[PDB]
Amino acid sequence: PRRRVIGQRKILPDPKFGSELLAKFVNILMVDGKKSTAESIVYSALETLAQRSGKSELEAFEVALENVRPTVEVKSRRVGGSTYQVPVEVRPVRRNALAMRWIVEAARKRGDKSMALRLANELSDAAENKGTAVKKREDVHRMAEANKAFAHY
Amino acid sequence: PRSLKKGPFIDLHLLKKVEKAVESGDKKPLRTWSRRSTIFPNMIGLTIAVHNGRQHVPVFVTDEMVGHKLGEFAPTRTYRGHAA
Amino acid sequence: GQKVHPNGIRLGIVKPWNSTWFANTKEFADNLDSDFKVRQYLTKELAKASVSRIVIERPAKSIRVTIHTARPGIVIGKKGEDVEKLRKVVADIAGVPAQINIAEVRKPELDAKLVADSITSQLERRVMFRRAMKRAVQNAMRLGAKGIKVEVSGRLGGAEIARTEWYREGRVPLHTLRADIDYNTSEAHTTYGVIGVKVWIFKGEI
Amino acid sequence: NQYYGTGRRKSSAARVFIKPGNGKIVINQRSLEQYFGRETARMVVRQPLELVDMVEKLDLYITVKGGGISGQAGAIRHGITRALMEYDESLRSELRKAGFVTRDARQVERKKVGLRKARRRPQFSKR
Amino acid sequence: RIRIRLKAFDHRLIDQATAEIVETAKRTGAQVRGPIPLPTRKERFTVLISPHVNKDARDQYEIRTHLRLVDIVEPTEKTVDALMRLDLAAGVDVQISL
Amino acid sequence: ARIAGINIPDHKHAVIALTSIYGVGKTRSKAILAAAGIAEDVKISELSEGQIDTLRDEVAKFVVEGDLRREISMSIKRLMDLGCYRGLRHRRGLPVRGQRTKTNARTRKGPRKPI
Amino acid sequence: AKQSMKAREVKRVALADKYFAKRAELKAIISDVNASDEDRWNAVLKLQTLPRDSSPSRQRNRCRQTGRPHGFLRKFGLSRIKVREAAMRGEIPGLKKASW
RNA sequence: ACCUGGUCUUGACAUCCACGGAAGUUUUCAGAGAUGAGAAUGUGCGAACCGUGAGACAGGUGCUGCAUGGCUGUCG
RNA sequence: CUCAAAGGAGACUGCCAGUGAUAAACUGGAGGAAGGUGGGGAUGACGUCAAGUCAUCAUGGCCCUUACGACCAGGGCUACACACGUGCUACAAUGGCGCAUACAAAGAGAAGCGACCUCGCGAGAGCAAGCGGACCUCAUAAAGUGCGUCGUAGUCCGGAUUGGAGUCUGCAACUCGACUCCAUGAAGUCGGAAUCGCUAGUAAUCGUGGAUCAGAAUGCCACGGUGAAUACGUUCCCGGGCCUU
Ligand SMILES: [K+]
Ligand SMILES: [K+]
Ligand SMILES: [K+]
Ligand SMILES: [K+]
Ligand SMILES: [K+]
Ligand SMILES: [K+]
Ligand SMILES: [K+]
Ligand SMILES: [K+]
Ligand SMILES: [K+]
Ligand SMILES: [K+]
Ligand SMILES: [Mg+2]
Ligand SMILES: [Mg+2]
Ligand SMILES: [Mg+2]
Ligand SMILES: [Mg+2]
Ligand SMILES: [Mg+2]
Ligand SMILES: [Mg+2]
Ligand SMILES: [Mg+2]
Ligand SMILES: [Mg+2]
Ligand SMILES: [Mg+2]
Ligand SMILES: [Mg+2]
Ligand SMILES: [Mg+2]
Ligand SMILES: [Mg+2]
Ligand SMILES: [Mg+2]
Ligand SMILES: [Mg+2]
Ligand SMILES: [Mg+2]
Ligand SMILES: [Mg+2]
Ligand SMILES: [Mg+2]
Ligand SMILES: [Mg+2]
Ligand SMILES: [Mg+2]
Ligand SMILES: [Mg+2]
Ligand SMILES: [Mg+2]
Ligand SMILES: [Mg+2]
Repeated sequence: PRRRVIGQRKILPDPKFGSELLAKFVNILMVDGKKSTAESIVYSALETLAQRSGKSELEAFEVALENVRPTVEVKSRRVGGSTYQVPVEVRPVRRNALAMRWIVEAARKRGDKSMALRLANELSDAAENKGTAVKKREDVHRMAEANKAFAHY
Repeated sequence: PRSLKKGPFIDLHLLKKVEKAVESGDKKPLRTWSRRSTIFPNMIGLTIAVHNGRQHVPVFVTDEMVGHKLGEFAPTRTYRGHAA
Repeated sequence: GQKVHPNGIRLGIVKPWNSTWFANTKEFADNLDSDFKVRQYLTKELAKASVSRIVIERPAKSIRVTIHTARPGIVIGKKGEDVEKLRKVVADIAGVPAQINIAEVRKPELDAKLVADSITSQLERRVMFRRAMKRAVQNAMRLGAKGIKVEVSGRLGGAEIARTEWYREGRVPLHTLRADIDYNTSEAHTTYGVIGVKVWIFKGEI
Repeated sequence: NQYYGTGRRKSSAARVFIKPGNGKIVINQRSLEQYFGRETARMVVRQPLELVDMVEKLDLYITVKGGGISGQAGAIRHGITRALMEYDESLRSELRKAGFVTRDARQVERKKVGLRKARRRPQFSKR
Repeated sequence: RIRIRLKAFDHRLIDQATAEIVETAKRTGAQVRGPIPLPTRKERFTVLISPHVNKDARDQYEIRTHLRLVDIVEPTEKTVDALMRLDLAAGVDVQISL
Repeated sequence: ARIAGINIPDHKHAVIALTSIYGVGKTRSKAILAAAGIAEDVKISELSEGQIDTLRDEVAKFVVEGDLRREISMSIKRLMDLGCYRGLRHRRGLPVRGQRTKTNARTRKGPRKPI
Repeated sequence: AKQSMKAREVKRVALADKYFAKRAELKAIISDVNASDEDRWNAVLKLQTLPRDSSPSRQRNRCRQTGRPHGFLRKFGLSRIKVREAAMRGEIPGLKKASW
């Protein structure tokens, strides 16, 4: 906004684990305000992921995030003449928001049976730098690489 | 359609017109405006001329017209296609 | 743009209703139609009696009409003769026993309905519209109004192109809800068509 | 003796009765796990107790009306908090630090003329 | 026991009648229960203000009907006849039940 | 897996598989399995020949397939030669149950035909 | 509304009362489950003989002050236009501009 | 409020006057109906309410929102 | 006690600190249900578009008067090569179907709302209480949750169309009603250029009611349930405000 009068909203931690980080991921996955339906999907995928690895539900989730979080992105910048895609540092919070959004978007595009299984296969490949989401993080880093010359606009 | 517990509808002025002509040999066309009248199993034969809004069109009542209303045989709108 | 009706917006705040009975849905519509016919008759019969406001009540199977006026002797007549002539027509119309009360409008120069009717009668007599509005505004300001506004619209002076003109003195704060704002309108039927008059009169915040 | 708290949230209002006990909870003559099947609702109800560490020192008798699952759960959480403060008054500082004392005043915004809902406008077209 | 139900479009007018119904009753022997403020009814109306088109330009009106309940338990004989002759103000609906 | 002259699927529940017959919807398919004494959730693959035949007679109680396809074709035929308004709508491919034709009506008209 | 159109509703209101009881018992026969099959037939034929304007379904609520056949409101017996004019003049008891 | 056909002319809706008649109820035929022709029963309490006859008139959702009032949109 | 509705209390940048021109104010803290216009509504300045409405009504002028007035029946306003606007339902598994099982708010009703009971597969029917209502009726909220099943298919997705058979309102459902049952099972597998709404109890999604009304909502007006994402910033697009040229 013009006036910059936008503070922050508190988010409740998830029931099973008490992680606000995970509770946002349920929110990104939720549609039509059906939160319980999204809570179940996340919990099921998290257990399939917990037994597909040796780590707890959280530590396997963080390892998935660490491979999808972008560090630098490009934003347009119209100045006296034309517009350059300037590479900008992604702030720590937006790193998590982008990582979660790409995971949920990639999993929705798969072709497995349930959404709980699709989310599980994406969270697993994200631990091995495979599949989409991880690739989306690669395409963003490439664009920000080819525009490093414009890192002062 | 009309509830069965009420029986088919017939305009009373038409019911007299078919009575006064089934017993006689009146083959003159019957001119009516009563498109709402159910066709009964008693005037299979003569020609009722039903109104379509601007004239009376003769329909030759046969057997298979029983249960239909008279108006089902007198179309009201004139259509021939666009640019046809 | 368009403004809210100054009377209606204050009806529960500082202004009272002009009809004060109670009814269920079964007779609400029939009470409204009989109040309409009563006021329709009283207004036509008492056209020269400076009738400002006709308040109608309905205590119980009876109607009580209160006629606010500045010429009550004209309303009443000799020894209450005329006021009796209406007490019969009203009962005929309402269909219940009728009772008429005569309230006193003192200072008619401070009543919006009377001021609007004064200007309107002058316009039907081919008085200069400018002179009528100024007189009305000066009178009310002299009698102690905190403000007044008068507006006249139509083919003023028989002009072909209609227009609106208005004067104002003092304060007329239409956005203040607790402001005592007497507002009323009137219509003149000249040889060139209808001319509409609106009058606001401010009497102080409550 | 008995301690009381009135809680409200959305269109819900909860009557809460607190007395020393061992940690049993009744809501409309049902158990907590019977009444609230949603897992979030159960956590919301408990939240004040896990904070002050009086989980199994009390007995909860609770009646609620109106609203829905999340409203009633949140309404109980408010009235519970008001009960504990009638119990001990030194808890207000730590409860208010958790945002439990505040009555959440967010209600459904009314539908308005010309709008499809409270704010959704009909689709616009220049021509 | 007799039931007193009071209707009016104005809650100030309805409190005058109740204040004088529960005053001309405790004097004349019988005792009173109440008055009871029953839930107010709010009837709403929405109309189009323009004589032609402009569908989104509307006025929203409302009539509020206030309700009162008065219980005269153990009515003495001087109490009853002291009720129909009170003659309450206009615009106050009064229903007597036995 | 051969009833009413057609072949019905073998990997589907009996209640779903019977709906492949022209003239048997979900309701009739539910009645037949009830009249034969067979569950609904049983695949017709594991149905003994001693049970398929007990379905064939029940299907014979209903006018299905070609006999129904001829009845429906005859009903329409009767309206079209009659000259009734409904038969004129069948002649001209327009909707018959009084729907709007200024717009829509594309199921009876088909895809759009430019001028 | 036109004067003729207003007079059409006063006629339809009169005829709906003059034949009110005579219409109700005929439909009592027709709706009667255990009547016969020929008096039902006669009652059906007899109902068509009464003038059409005697059925209450032929009436159209009109603004009692203008005759407008649209925008009617039953609680006041007026069109939406006249309801607004009377409401702002304070001529409808208890009616004020609503806001919640 | 439109079309086709069937119908009326102080008139479906007001006022005035003349004359006829309580008003109403109950049925028959012709006609799609409007309506026309009847046929019964009441005649109570001038003035109600009907019919007819005249001419002042009524009637118009006919035109002009670029003659207007009132009301509304709009920039906001 | 929840609640009903009358009367009161409460928020004022009042308090504290810093900042600031010893100002206005701002930034933050305390207390508090609420903090800086608390949230939402009502409220629309002088004027602008000869903007809309002579068909709500009123009205100057003009025009018609055995007709442009009045009465009636039938038809039409529901037409259909086509083009656009606003909506509804979908294309499914965050789903469909079956069974079980929770939790609302707001409102209407006397030529009305109509329980129970019995009959009907059902829409409904017969009988018949109660209610001018915090009492009776409409009237089971649905999404949700538990268990089963379907297993990615134009399908147990979708429900258009059409045949047959009915119900109800009404003098009367042919043109041209709504709803029920059986059968039929269309397009459609996420939509080109382009374009719209929304900053929080909002969007999205889920049901409920009301006005009009004999009957006839996917429209309108209103009510609760669940309940997000994001806002670094003001260069750009659109509209606007102030000073200057
Ligand atoms: K104008
Ligand atoms: K004119
Ligand atoms: K028609
Ligand atoms: K059509
Ligand atoms: K729609
Ligand atoms: K299917
Ligand atoms: K129809
Ligand atoms: K689309
Ligand atoms: K209806
Ligand atoms: K400039
Ligand atoms: Mg909502
Ligand atoms: Mg009520
Ligand atoms: Mg079916
Ligand atoms: Mg239709
Ligand atoms: Mg007129
Ligand atoms: Mg109607
Ligand atoms: Mg003609
Ligand atoms: Mg104009
Ligand atoms: Mg603070
Ligand atoms: Mg406004
Ligand atoms: Mg213009
Ligand atoms: Mg125009
Ligand atoms: Mg016009
Ligand atoms: Mg007609
Ligand atoms: Mg139309
Ligand atoms: Mg299906
Ligand atoms: Mg209703
Ligand atoms: Mg296809
Ligand atoms: Mg598919
Ligand atoms: Mg905003
Ligand atoms: Mg909805
Ligand atoms: Mg400024």
